[PDB]
Amino acid sequence: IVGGYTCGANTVPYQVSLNSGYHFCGGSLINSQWVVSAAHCYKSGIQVRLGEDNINVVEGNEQFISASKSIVHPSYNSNTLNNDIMLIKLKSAASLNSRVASISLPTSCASAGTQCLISGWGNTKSSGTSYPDVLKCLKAPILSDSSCKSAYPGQITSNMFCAGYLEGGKDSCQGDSGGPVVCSGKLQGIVSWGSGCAQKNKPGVYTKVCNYVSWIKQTIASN
Amino acid sequence: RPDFCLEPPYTGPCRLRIIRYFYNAKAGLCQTFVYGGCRAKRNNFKSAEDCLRTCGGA
Repeated sequence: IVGGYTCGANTVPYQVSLNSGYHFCGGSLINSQWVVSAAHCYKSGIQVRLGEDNINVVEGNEQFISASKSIVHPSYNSNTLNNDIMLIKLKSAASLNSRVASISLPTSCASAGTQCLISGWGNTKSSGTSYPDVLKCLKAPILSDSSCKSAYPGQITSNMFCAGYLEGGKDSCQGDSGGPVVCSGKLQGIVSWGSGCAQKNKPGVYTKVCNYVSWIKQTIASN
Repeated sequence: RPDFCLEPPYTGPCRLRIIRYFYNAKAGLCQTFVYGGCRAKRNNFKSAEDCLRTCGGA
């Protein structure tokens, strides 16, 4: 997260970290045994880390639970990045509420201008490289599909949306992928891609969750 | 060595943080860099060994 701020202690209980030896992607807990992340975050042997603002602490307040199933959307396209969403089932149920609570899925899509909260342990520098020890937060508005497509001609599908500021300075970055974009207490986005980080006229692109609610529910019910 | 070995490391548009290797032609050594997760170029390897076997030879 570039141009963000240290989230309040346990203010983002639904935020999780996908681990493969170290933190590589973020994720959102949607219930006791299911996590939603980006499809490009798929790797074998993923372990999910929950309930801990500090990404390095071991034996703190965190919980490490192995992924028992990692289901990437069946139409994920690694070239166009369309349908960039994945579901991960935890081997065992996690303890909820305190520092680990699920985020509700949307009942309807958000609108441009709607202010949302984006979080992650990604890079905090747009040009350099500085990864934080604690979870970072950022308030960013959803941008009009019109300005999104103008920013990335021929790259935005109906399953994506832009959020952030065209002036640059504030945006998600490498290390934030799979992370949540919460608007009015609802998970509307998943950190996906962008041209660089926090660059002018190059806002962040996010997976449009409201388009996969049915897929998420049915997948969870069948597995 | 293949010409793609002379290209600078490409992080890409995606936003995950995974370590990969690339041949740094200027240093003549394979080194690590942060790959973003998608649209990788050929100078991107999962181990120093593979990077060296592919890009090490003159």
